[PDB]
Amino acid sequence: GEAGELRIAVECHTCFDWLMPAMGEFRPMWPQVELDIVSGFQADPVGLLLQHRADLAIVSEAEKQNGISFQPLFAYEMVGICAPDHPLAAKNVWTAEDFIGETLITYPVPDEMLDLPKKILIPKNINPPRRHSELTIAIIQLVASRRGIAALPYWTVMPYLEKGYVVHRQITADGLQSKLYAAIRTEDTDKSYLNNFCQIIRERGFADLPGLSELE
Amino acid sequence: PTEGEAGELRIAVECHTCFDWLMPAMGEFRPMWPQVELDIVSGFQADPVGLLLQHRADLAIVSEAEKQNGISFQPLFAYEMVGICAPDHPLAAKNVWTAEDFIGETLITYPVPDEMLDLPKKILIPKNINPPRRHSELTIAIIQLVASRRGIAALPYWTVMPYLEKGYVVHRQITADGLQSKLYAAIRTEDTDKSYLNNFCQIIRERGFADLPGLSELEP
Repeated sequence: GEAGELRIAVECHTCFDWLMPAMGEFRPMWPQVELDIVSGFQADPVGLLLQHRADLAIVSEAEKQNGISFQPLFAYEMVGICAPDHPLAAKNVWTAEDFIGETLITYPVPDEMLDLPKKILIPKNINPPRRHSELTIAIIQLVASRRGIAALPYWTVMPYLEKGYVVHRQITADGLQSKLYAAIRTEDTDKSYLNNFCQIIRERGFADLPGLSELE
Repeated sequence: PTEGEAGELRIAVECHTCFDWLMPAMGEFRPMWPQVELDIVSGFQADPVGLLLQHRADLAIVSEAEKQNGISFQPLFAYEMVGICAPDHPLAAKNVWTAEDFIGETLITYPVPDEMLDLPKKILIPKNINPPRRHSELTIAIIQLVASRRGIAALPYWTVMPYLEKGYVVHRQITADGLQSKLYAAIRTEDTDKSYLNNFCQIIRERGFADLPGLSELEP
């Protein structure tokens, strides 16, 4: 691996759906860049960049920090999912208070990593009963079986609406939007391969995922 | 007037690849049995047969049909466990991988104990081979790590098949005799009369045999 390395730090589960084929396209284009995944810490991946433990990080915030540079990837809606005969299917928009009684199905990661609890529930002092799964396919089947509700990107939810497993609803009057960024060290802003990996993620996402919007 | 047949189908499963065929099997069963409450009982990282005895689950997906009292086994299907490496990797030169070929290499597996893994349990552990390990909850991440020469892995042939087409990995035979996984659906012996439990197993079989290549009938 003459060129060097691209150690990707990612703690976001849905990210893998577009990140894994992005790596698959990058690899033949840059065969001398050693690829790696630095995952499973359940903490902010920006720290790993500062610690030289990772070369690029997939992040939900472009929180200004010294020594690190942010590159916008894309934004998307976080939709609420319930079974078609669940009482919440009657509401077009789900308020924070609509989550009170319901079991929430999420990835086994802390609330700080989850957009819905962090941006909507925690500030409103709402902590609903939780159910966890490492797999999206298991989350959908649990939701469909009325074993709880979940918040997932619209693009992820899409194939399952067609199969009639779940219905999707707007989370909050303002909606719930996730913003995705690629973080690198400021000293690495000139590496073509790092910049080209981000353009691969963007071209692939915008062509494969519905409901994506440009990030300023 | 009746509404249909009521009941509970709490599925106990600790196997990761299983979810690929088990989740759409639930999706087909659901409209057929809308009165049967479905659930997934997982995470424990232990034998799901215990949960049946404890009335904590109604059906368990298992890799062995260990004759146990108060429990009945139903064969689902068998398949080959193939070794995967990057096309560049030195191991691509060998058609068959012996237990000794794993000695130096980093092994990429699901984050679970060796008891739940067919390759370590049936091949490595008995030969006293414990290679360096790398873990991932996701198959898609295992394949990308293997393709980037971060290690090697053992996965069902049916799971590996879409990735061979994309050129990410190459597949090789594990051992001269090969490595076969055997899948069973375990239920309580009292519940052998419940139609939906039996029908869920026939759904898993019809779906698997029509969607997964390289499956073989299991007996008895």
